[PDB]
Amino acid sequence: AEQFAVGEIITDMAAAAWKVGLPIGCIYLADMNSSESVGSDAPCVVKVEPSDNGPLFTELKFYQRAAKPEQIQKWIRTRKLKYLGVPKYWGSGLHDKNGKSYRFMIMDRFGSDLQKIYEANAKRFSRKTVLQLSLRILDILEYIHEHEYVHGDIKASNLLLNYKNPDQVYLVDYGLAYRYCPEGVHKAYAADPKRCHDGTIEFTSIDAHNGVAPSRRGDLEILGYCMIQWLTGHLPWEDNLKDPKYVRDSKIRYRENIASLMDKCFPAANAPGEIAKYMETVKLLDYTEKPLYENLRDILLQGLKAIGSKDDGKLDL
Ligand SMILES: CC(C)CCN1c2nc(Nc3cc(F)c(O)c(F)c3)ncc2N(C)C(=O)[C@@H]1C
Repeated sequence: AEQFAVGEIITDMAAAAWKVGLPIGCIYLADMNSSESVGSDAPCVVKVEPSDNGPLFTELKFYQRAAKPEQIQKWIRTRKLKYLGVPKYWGSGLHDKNGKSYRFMIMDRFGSDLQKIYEANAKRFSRKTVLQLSLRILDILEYIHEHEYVHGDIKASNLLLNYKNPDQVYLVDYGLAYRYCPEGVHKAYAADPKRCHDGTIEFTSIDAHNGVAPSRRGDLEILGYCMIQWLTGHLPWEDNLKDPKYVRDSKIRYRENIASLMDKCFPAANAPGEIAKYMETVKLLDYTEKPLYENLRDILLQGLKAIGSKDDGKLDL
């Protein structure tokens, strides 16, 4: 046992009290302070890292600037959404242990990640599941982009289900999130010297492959590769992950001819029409261009109509 003494009470910077539970890297179950011990049904998690941990500071800044409970609620009301998949930030603080300094952050507790469900379903999601997931991810992306951040690492292991509601998906991990537009000033098309990360090789954007800072189009492109991987179980460059030059070369060539990507990914003739249209729309985006999120959602909604369905918010997992 390190970091915390189990069952101990911790006080955040806003003087809110929390009790620490068992682990579930260094993440523990947590709940509001009370006479009860923290159980397995806990609604919160406490993430703890040394004070000098860069990703936890970055993540904390994202949450403090963009994921305040009320800030998310105002967006849900104005956009008439059922929910928003941005995890709620409950508080943070500093904790000293054995002469060492740590930073902690209280967040929403979630259920399983999509990567596990994906693997348990023989590495496939139905067209209904993919479209319903992507509509919710487009809601998240629009929100974080409108709050000056890009994620840069969208993937099934970073998508968590609501602990009590299996039809609500959340995008997590903002440790390597990037503030692309501080104070409304878009970053230039160049490398960010502070930024060292390039995302997950199989899903990362061409921009990240070219060593430039991630932008909005990059998040949309990553989602495009996720959709293909989910529908088919594969990506064309999957057996060459060790070589980034190869992966970038393939993505670049496939971006030039999306019909060829469709033919490679969906060998038996027809590919779902909305995927090619989505990729073609993302392809038209300039580096600093604001995406037209509603047109991207409209492309996906036509996918739901084609399969005799509608956006009823059912993930079908
Ligand atoms: C982020 C990955 C590593 C998920 C890790 N993760 C869980 N995370 C959360 N909430 C959570 C974790 C975070 F890091 C966050 O930034 C956040 F906003 C929310 N709930 C439940 C679990 N469960 C069941 C697990 O099995 C593991 C430990």
